[PDB]
Amino acid sequence: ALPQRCTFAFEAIDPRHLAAPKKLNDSQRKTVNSDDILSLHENYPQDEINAVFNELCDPESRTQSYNNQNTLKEISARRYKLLTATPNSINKTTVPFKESDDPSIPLVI
Amino acid sequence: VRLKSRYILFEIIFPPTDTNVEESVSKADILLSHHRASPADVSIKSILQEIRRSLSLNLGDYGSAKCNSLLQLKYFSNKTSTGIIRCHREDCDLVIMALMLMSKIGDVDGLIVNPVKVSGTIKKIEQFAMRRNSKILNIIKCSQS
Amino acid sequence: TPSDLSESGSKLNVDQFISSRQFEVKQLQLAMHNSKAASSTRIFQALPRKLRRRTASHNVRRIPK
Amino acid sequence: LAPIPKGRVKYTKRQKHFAWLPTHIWNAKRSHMMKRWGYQMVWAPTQKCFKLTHRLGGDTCSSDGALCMDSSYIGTIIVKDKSNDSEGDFLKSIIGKLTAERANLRKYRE
Amino acid sequence: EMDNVIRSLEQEYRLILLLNHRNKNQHRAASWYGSFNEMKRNCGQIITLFSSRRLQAKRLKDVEWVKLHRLLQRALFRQLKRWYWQFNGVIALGQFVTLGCTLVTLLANVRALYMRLWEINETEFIRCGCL
Amino acid sequence: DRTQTFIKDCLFTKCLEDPEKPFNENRFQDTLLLLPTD
Amino acid sequence: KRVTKHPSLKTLTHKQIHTTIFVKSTTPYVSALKRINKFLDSVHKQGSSYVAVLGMGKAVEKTLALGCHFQDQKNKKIEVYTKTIEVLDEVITEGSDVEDDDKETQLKKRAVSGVELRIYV
RNA sequence: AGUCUCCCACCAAUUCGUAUGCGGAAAACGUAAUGAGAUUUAAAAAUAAUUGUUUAAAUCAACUCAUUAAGGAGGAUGCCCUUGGGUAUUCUGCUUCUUGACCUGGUACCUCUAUUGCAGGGUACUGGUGUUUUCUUCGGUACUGGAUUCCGUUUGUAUGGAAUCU
Repeated sequence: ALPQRCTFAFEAIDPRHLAAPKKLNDSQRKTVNSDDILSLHENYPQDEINAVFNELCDPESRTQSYNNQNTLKEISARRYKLLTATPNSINKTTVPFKESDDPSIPLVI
Repeated sequence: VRLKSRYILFEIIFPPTDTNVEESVSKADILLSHHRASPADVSIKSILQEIRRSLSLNLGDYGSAKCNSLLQLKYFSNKTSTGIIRCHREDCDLVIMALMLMSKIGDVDGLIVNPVKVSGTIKKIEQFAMRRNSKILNIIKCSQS
Repeated sequence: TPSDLSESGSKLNVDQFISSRQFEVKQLQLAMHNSKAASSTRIFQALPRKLRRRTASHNVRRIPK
Repeated sequence: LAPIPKGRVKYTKRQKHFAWLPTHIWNAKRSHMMKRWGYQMVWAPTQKCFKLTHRLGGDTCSSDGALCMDSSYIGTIIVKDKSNDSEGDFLKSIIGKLTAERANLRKYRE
Repeated sequence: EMDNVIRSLEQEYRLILLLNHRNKNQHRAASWYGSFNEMKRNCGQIITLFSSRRLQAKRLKDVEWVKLHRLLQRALFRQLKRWYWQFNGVIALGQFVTLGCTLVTLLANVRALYMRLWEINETEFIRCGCL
Repeated sequence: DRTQTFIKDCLFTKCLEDPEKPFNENRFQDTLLLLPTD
Repeated sequence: KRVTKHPSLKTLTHKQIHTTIFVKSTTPYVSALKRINKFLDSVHKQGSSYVAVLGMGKAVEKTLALGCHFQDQKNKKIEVYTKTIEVLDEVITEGSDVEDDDKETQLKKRAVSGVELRIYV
């Protein structure tokens, strides 16, 4: 049903960052008509996708992606220290993202 | 190397042998007049003895000895007149011919033995029996209108 | 205690293990199933052959020569 | 030509002819292996999936699942023009020579 | 009050560790074994939490309540049902039933002490800073 | 030892389809050893 | 003018697809009967109530035929609903010997009438 | 077919971090060059699996065990060939580099328990067999079936929290 032109590229988080494969929000499933697919051919963020492509092509950013590749023990320690957070009302099994001590990974689809 | 068994499904059908009474011509009417009921004097050892007598009378001595080694009636109830007899795969045709050559019961006369399904497993036999019982209800529901 | 000592090791007895803990099992079964606890049919399904695995040995391993 | 990477000396010493995918051990423990063209790819998983791939990945509608293929063996070249700060008039002719002018069109460019 | 529940829980943790050490090599590749390992790790975490509470010579810690309530909502509500379903499926299979029944009984008994301490210290939970 | 046997029979009638088989084919071990194999 | 037609958007969650037969224009009659019987038997173990039978365009006639077959043959309640289906068509707009497949594309919506046919047990 | 073995979740590492003749993810797995051996032996018999006979014991053939780490360069010998080049064997010798058996004590620095001596953890260094006689599993993380509903959001995170039934 989708058209030929469909390429979605962005910077994703580490796959080991997630604990369980949680599904995305599924509440607008019924209200999916042809207008959205018609607008998909118009609305397209060329700039960010091109930036991700240039980051993947350039060998300097591709190496910087390996800046701080945390180990399974470090991820387990982060999951264990998040057991005691400041909001003492909700259980979080995942781990938050950091703008300094975390590697940005570029994907292409 | 492996004992191959084969079960035979047979049914007792009573034809409406009455020339003084006119009959209705349709599907479910003749299905009901042919599947009326089995008489009270009906059992497993009474049908096995009758079929053994018939087999010994039609085939002979060795013809009955070769088939009577694994000739047993596994499941049969007189409410619907459907029975499952176990036999070998070598003498299955002989058992079918004996069922065909069944003349009458010692006390009950005028009946036909019809072999419907034959296979080497009881699960498929039960499945086919359930399918036939479900199919029977359709014409009944249609004719009750 | 449901377990016992021996000259060889420490062994576990299933009989007292489940006989002492019966009301807990009843409470668990009523907490899992509420309407089918009074019924008696087959609830749990057989394991798919895709998920079925095989059993290994009880030894550690064998080193190469 | 870029050479083999530096993983584990033990496993790196094994191949010596055919490179290894980053999921070699996993697939080798799941699927069968073979070496045809300077590389080691998978042939087929242990469990038979003739009718499974048909109902899952095929053009059928009853597809409740997904199939993942390790396509790391497909080699790629990234080509860029450094001769000028402008459009790829050189890559235009390069692609028109390599492939048919089907590739060198307005659609695949814009 | 806490002493009896903690003694019973760690005593059954002994049997958990023993049966795991026994049946490791036989069923390293299994789903019921993985559920058993996860349950053993959670039980060890809770038991070492309560031991840290105990040897401190007096029952007061603030992070203890928080992480105990974190693990309590994980062990009781979510992980329990899949554990029970797998433990009953592996015994419905018919390959290994004599230890599957013991596994089911062990889960049934470790759930009761968990909910017991839950209903005992719910008052402490609503007392300190939440609920 | 009647009652716990009846209870585990009611336990097998939920998982298994014929509950009286493991006792006849001797599939319910009364004892299970816990010792490193020597 | 060259114009191609893609299928219509199908958003099925997990089970609406299972108990639903999409009748094509080339789908045989007996195969449809067989798959409908399989769906009817498997519904209450899937956990649904009815079996959806969806067809649009040329297959509407034989879809209604399948419906009225099981209506009186097996004496099962049927429900017919008339719906609209929007389909996207990719057309070439005019604006070098180039293949017609690789050309500029424009999307256009087209509405068609269709029949949904639910069968009870 | 067979009471044989192993894979069918990961783990810059208490997780066989095993560059060890070759191939191989593993295998109580295949094969290659040399030497030796027969209850007088490393071990088979006349005081884990399998097979009716169940290796050998003039020579051959078959079984078991004991050695040979990957790639590049120089010299010598043998063959086609006699500018030269190719193959096989043998000696010198370099390149192939993740600050890791485990564990105890002392010293030096930093953080929490909301001043300190002291109590616990991490890292850098030195010294030692130190009762590591449980010579067979004992480390960490992971809700993997389906349906629906409630709530917060440009003040912060662009998505998160929890609930009912099978």
